[PDB]
Amino acid sequence: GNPFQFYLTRVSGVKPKYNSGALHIKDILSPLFGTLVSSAQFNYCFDVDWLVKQYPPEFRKKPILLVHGDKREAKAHLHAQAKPYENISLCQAKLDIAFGTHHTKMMLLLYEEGLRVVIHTSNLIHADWHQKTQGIWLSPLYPRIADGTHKSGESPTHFKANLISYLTAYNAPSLKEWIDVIHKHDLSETNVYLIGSTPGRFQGSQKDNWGHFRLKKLLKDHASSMPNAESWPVVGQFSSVGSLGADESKWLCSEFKESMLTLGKSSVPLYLIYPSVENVRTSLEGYPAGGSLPYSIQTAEKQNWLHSYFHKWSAETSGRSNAMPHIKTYMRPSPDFSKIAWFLVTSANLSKAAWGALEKNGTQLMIRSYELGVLFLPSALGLDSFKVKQATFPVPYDLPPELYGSKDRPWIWNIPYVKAPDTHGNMWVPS
Amino acid sequence: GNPFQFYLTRVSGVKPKYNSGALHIKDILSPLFGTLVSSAQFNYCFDVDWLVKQYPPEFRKKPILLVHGDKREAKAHLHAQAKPYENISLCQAKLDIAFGTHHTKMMLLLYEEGLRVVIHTSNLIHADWHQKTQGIWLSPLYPRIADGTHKSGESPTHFKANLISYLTAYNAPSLKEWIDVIHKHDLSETNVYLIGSTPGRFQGSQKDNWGHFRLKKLLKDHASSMPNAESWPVVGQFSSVGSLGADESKWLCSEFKESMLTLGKSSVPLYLIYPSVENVRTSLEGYPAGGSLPYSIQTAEKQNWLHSYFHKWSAETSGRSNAMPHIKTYMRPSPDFSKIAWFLVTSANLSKAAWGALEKNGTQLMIRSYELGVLFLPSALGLDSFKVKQATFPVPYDLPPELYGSKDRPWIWNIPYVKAPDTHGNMWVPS
DNA sequence: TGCGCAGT
DNA sequence: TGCGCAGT
Repeated sequence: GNPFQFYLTRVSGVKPKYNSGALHIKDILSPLFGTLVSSAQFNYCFDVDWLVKQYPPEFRKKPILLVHGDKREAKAHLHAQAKPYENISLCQAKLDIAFGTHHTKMMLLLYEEGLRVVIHTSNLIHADWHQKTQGIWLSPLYPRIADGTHKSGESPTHFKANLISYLTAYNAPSLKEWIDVIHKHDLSETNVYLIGSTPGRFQGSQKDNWGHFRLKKLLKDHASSMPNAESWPVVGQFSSVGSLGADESKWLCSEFKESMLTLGKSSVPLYLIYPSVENVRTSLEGYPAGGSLPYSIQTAEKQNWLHSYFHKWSAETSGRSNAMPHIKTYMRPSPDFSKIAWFLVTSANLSKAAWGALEKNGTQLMIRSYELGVLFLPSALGLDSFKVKQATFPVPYDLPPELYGSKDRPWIWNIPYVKAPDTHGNMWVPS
Repeated sequence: GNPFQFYLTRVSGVKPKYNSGALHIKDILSPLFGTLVSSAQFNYCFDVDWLVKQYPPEFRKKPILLVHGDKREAKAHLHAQAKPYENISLCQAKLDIAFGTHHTKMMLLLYEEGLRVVIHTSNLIHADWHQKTQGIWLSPLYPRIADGTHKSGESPTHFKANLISYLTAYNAPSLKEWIDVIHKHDLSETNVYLIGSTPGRFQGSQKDNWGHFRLKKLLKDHASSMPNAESWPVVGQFSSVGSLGADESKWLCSEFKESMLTLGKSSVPLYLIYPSVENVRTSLEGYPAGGSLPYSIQTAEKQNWLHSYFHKWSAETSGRSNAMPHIKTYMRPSPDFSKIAWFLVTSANLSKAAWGALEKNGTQLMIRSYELGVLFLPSALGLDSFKVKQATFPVPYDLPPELYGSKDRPWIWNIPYVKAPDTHGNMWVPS
């Protein structure tokens, strides 16, 4: 019981001092953490054979529910993958808005001794846990509420109700079982706030339930303004970039940064962290790290204005400068970067699909995707701010963020790079 | 028989030396120009009572066809206006693409002694012929082809066929009669090229039939490149402005200026002439000239980039600096403005609706509106260029065009101007 | 799939 | 009305 329960995944090919205190998926599903009865795996991509092999032998026949958003042929492929294992069910989360994804990454782990909730950033495929920087939040072991005891099991941060609303929004019968399981467990120790996105169009007070308006509300109610508030940068850090509009006022600096700079009841610097071509080239994977950084040329050339916000991936602090980011984080550092007002780890990349965007003249928040993250607020630990670990929050990358040099360019996955070979002597030719 | 047959309308309140050689509608429908049998009036707005009173008493019972594009209630109002006059029919030109207008202004004037075609810029309402600068082209009197003579009646410029294709595109039975009438007349003297727009989506070689691609083709085939071609500005001059896109490369400088700078088989300066607020304020009409310059704030604030092309209305040359422009013109002056490579007078304002814009990756030219204009090419008079009248072409405004001062702003019809009174002591409050 | 857009 | 748009 350190306060944050924030971990990185294990990286192959770094010194083992950068992997001590890091978690592989195998560690997470270990018998150490409890005697497993069943599980639910919420994700975007699955390699089903690999996933089963991550569970310990004693636990491989226990019911697994996969919660995915694939349709049609993808769906049929995933069903086919799952066919060999009788213990495995599937739940297709409904995606009624186009270009939506079931992007949330979460494990519900039901044990004989209680319940664990893991919220993280990694797809259920080998490459996502191999040589990338990913983030993980581990809930405590939530004990079961005794049969005749009447308690809510709720925390000051309202995690239990907030999780249940997130699950309730799917409308899925196989998730009813998980909702009932959460109901019977005591989640009162939880010291983080849940930030979910769910697909839809939301009006009035429901705008606050999801996406970046949910973050805004949490910050309004549970953080407080700082003297010189103006000067506390916002830092966003992500692996995919959506179509953000013709200029910054369309969404980024207008409705996204607004929500993010809220504190209690604008020239706030915005630093955006996204790997350069050069970062990808010299990575542990080389150019094929690029396959998980899907910023397409067509999107990029609409929005060249964006790339002057862009800063290098740099992670000397966690030995992970060459372990390309699939983690997404957002945070509110002080101007000197020695402390932070809050920290969010989430599945949500820098997209309107993920965070939400306003339609019909401000009356309506549209969200295409399922997302999930956890907000770390000083107030939930009786503090005003966290010191950055150089009590103190473990920021996985270096501060302050360093601006792309003038020869740098963002990684764009679907053009060739044939001038300089990568780490493994290779070029990149999408095809 | 001066070569151009290009006239301005009569302006009330200027010295009569600026109205000698100018034409009122009454002059155009005069018995002087022939003994009228019937007529067709192509236009956008009609005041039917006023129009009938423009025809001489002897000619008021002769068949008039009105060719309009009104639907629904507008249509019913125009039908009601026309009700009292048994000699008057109507033809509704089909407008299958939204935000299209039947904007063409043309009179077909059938006489006992032959046929006249008038192509011009004025709506058939009193205010359009009162104190505005408008343009008129008068065809010669085309004699009838004798019954057993076999001649085409065509000109070197292909006017007759080109007019007939324009009329044929309406698909209107009441226009069949006019097509047959044009067929029986000799139009061989015509020394101008017809430039039409008609509504639709046009592919392949049909892209060249209409709008700005029609202008491009004419310029390719019948003008020739100039030494220093690069440096001959393009001048556009209009009374309405459409939505041209988020920046200049979207249409204006990409496909519109391209068509306009074509000469035979880019840093070409583009000068756009459009009345400032100050031009409208001190006009003969004052702020109500604004009612015919319908550039709305919503369109303007999307495209502030445009307004650095904007130049004042100035017309000392024709005594018409205070007679606000409803004429539209485009032309190709030399760098010193002493001569021009060509001149176009037309109904088409600075809009994609009018000129056309490419859809589906360059394969398709979409046009919303009916338009019509006449192109004056030196080659059709055996010349290489026209000297500007200061043989020589009568440019109705001053050269070179003068840039908006830094306190000037474009006229925008639907915001208030309440700081400085106009010519008649009034303010402007749309409402 | 449904939003936002487009005249004189 | 029909075009262009929008994910990881």
